[PDB]
Amino acid sequence: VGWGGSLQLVADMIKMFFKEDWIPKFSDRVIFTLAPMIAFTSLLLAFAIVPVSPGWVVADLNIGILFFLMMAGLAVYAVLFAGWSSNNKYSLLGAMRASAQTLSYEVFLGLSLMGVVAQAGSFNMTDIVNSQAHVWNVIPQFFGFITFAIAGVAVCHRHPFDQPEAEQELADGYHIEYSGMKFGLFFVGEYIGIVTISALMVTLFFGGWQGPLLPPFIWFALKTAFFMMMFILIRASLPRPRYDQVMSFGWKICLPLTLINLLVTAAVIL
Amino acid sequence: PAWQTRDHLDDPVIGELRNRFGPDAFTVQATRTGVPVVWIKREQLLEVGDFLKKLPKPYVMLFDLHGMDERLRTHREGLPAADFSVFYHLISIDRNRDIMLKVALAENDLHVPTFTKLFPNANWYERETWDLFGITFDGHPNLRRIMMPQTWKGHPLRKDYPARATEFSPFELTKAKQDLEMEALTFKPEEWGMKRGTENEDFMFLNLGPNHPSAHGAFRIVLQLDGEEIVDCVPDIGYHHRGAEKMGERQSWHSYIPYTDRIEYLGGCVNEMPYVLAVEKLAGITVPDRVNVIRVMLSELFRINSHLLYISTFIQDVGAMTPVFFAFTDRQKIYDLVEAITGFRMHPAWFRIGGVAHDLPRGWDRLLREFLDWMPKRLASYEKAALQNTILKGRSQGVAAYGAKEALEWGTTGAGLRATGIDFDVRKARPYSGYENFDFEIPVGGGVSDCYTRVMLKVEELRQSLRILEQCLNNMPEGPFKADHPLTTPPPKERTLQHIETLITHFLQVSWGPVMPANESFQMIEATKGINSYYLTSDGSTMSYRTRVRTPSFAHLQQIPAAIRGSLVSDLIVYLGSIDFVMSDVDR
Amino acid sequence: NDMVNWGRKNSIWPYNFGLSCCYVEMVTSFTAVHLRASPRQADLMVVAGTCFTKMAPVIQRLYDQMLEPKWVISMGACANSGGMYDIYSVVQGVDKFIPVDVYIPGCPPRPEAYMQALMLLQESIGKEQGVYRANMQSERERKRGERIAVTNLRTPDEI
Amino acid sequence: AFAIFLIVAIGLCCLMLVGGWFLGARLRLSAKFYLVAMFFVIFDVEALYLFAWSTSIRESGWVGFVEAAIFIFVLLAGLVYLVRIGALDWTP
Ligand code: SF4
Repeated sequence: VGWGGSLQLVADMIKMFFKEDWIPKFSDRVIFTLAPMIAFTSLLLAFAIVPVSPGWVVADLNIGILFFLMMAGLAVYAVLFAGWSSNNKYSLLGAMRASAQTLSYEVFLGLSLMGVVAQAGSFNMTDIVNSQAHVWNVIPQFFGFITFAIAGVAVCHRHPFDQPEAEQELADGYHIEYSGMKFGLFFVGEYIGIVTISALMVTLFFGGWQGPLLPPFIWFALKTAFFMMMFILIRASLPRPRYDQVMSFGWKICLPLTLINLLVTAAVIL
Repeated sequence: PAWQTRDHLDDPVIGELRNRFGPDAFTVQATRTGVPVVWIKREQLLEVGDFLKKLPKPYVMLFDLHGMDERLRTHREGLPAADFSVFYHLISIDRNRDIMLKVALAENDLHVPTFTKLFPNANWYERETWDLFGITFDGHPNLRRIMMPQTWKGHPLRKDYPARATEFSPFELTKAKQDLEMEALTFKPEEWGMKRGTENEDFMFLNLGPNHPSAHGAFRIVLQLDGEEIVDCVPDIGYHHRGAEKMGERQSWHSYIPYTDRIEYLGGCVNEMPYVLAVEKLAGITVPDRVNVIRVMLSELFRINSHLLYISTFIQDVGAMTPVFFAFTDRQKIYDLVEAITGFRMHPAWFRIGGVAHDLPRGWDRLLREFLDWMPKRLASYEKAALQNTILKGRSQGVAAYGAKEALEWGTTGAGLRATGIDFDVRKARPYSGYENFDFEIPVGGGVSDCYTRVMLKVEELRQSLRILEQCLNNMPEGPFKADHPLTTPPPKERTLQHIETLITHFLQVSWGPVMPANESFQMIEATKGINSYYLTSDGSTMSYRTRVRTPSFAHLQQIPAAIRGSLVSDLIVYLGSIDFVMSDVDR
Repeated sequence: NDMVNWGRKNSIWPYNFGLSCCYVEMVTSFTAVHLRASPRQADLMVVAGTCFTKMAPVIQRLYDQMLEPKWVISMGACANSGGMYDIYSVVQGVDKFIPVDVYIPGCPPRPEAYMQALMLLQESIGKEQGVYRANMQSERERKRGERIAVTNLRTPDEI
Repeated sequence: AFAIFLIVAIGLCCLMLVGGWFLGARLRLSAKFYLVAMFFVIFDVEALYLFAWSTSIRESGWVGFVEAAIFIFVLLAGLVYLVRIGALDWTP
């Protein structure tokens, strides 16, 4: 039998290939094709800002954070052009409510990231990864860390659990009218999304490239693997939250939390 | 004996009806149903029913309404000359009595005034009578076919209609193309009931057919929407028709027993109990005590399993499903005991006419004792987990509530009717299968029937069932597992293997079938859902002449439109989950 | 290379069409093996339950919806044939109008039978409905010498 | 560089899509109430000032924290206003 956990995703990707494609009648064609890559290429190029090595850095640009926020904002268009391209009021309203909770829960990540980039004081990721040399930026900002976790798992990562189903009747999940390779494009997109959120968490909150007694790139890789396993553990443990409870614990609870977080870091930094 | 054929002419209701109407019109039949069967020409039906409805102790609930063919009965001593008949079984709860009324009809004038005005739950029953037979009920609001499709020609419960599919043409797809054209042209003519509202922007027609889980089968409930309100809900049932009633006519008394197991998938031996009791009532067999205690054990085990499934599904659909999935593991242990006794996890087919298939294996007591000592702590953990919870409790109060009158008119029995103040179980009012030698209580909801009261009552019934099961473990008597009577089918097998007369009895009983003399029996029990009954008529042959299975789920699914009118779709789905309806039971 | 064949053997997506009865054992199996299965995304349809004449067009539309590689498992005696219900209102098997690949007798089958259905269907999917000249071997014929060599069984008076 | 990686990504997208092709009116009460998203459209513009703020705070000092507290206090007053009027509540 297959001994590797990743081999299942490999077989899934192989399976999605070479599947006959049917044309949908009474549907738009340009957005039916373009909506997958707005979800895929966005988090693919979100991988372009990781400091995997000082000598093998994929991009030595001065700003990577703003690019990440630009991808976070862009991601909604995939669910929206998918909703309009569904051309079925059921699926359209399902993608409208999914994009609703998406835009609702995408607010927090920028303001939560302001704390760490303020105690870091720079946008070049070499400065952040060199800042966590002796003390990591996780001890004071517990609330910011959990807020960034919730925001990262809330962007169409299935934690809301309203993507393939709908609590409200008269409407249906928007993953029904896609049955070709686009469904595999969605899965691979959320896969690169979760691994990139984990990588950004380790290299921006914790200390990347430390190397206490072993080479630091495998130290980063193993820490990323442990946080991957913990993310999967809590994703599985996390039960489906109905739409209402998600709306209740959205703008009410974490906007004040991040605002007092900025107040605390600004008061203690000087 | 409790099986001898009585007329019940001395009964007070017969003398009150004799005083009011004097002589004539009434022919008091002699039967083994336990109730008084009276024939009343169709021109007096409504007067008699109205008088009975207002009598100083009234017959508040119409238990059953259906028809009989009656054309091929050679033994017809005392009955009026009939080519068709329609029977109406009524029940007085304050009298704990029943009455059966039979209207005779001729083949040219199959017409009787509709009875729905007095009891609304008869409406679908009369529609069913139009579908399966050809009696037209004048005054019916929407007299369309409720079981077969709308183009199905023929009335399948007539004896001139060939029963088996082999006599018709196979699925050659001649009709698949026409059904495809019909489904593609999905339009509403407004003939699906009154449909007073017009098809425009004001009213939206939505099939709303739940194919998601916990739906208890795929069905459609056409819904008229206005302001996201339930303007009118019309169920489209009959998808799961298995022809059990027609199947009962072409099977022997012994070989029908497997078909009983599939009226309710969760019932098992509960579904077998009324059939074997009715057949033994036709045979005039009094069973030993051990048969009674064994039957009580199997029926309380299956009732416990069904109640645990209802509790689990209720906590899962409107609440947190993480802890209660352990009840699935507990249900698995109940299965190892059933297949330890009967042989197979579901559909045991273990009850026989006069007894059971085998004796209990010698290690039954230790397993039952281990289940009885282990279970109470888990049951009290669920009791705290369900009585004390607040979120669904707060949500599940006053949600589509009804009272005693509302339950009575809609024929609703079971936890629904026990949730009101009427203390009425059939296991206490009409003891059967030796329940009268046990000490147990009937929980009651007070005066308000809702979903919380129903689940609390189901938990209390599970506790009473566990007390019955320990009393069965501690007071299981000794002796045979089969009655000693020539109509006990089959004979004890070790006697069959050695003795010639027992071998001959077994030969003719399993090959041609047992010959039951021509009479009519009727038994009702408390089932896993509501009250389930069997009305059997034999014409003296080795097969049933008429088998009627009254299932409460038909009434429970008929009841939804009266209460949900004025609610949201979410309340509809919650009610559908709450109500104890299974498609197999509704469509038999 | 046959990499595509490895792809199709390794992973399959099941569409659960269990009906009123016979689905509690299928759920028993599914909660051990596994909200992922979705309409218009699956290539495997496990038809279970009694295929009624009234709702058969629904099964034909769901059969049409799936992709080019179509597999069908009939489970239960009620779905392989008419089963015990040889009656006017039941069509005598789902194989009358859709092709079927694997047949799983029983009433209801066991969860282990569902497991063995996945094993025989990955075995069939791994030889390229194609016989490949290998499917003439039958479970009636393959384990025949296994079943005939059984002599003694436990007496039924014990637990 | 970044341009080479972008060319690689768009080439992979072209390769997968080309390979896939070769291989072969009235809503009434429904929807509406997107005003949470309008609240986001305005709040992202509010938080863009904090996005520009987060780069330089050590040289800002005490008046900076003071007027940032005033800013987020005004935002909090607006939020509790929207809550108490019933704008921010359960939504379809
Ligand atoms: S095979 Fe048995 S359990 Fe399954 S649907 Fe048929 S009768 Fe019911």
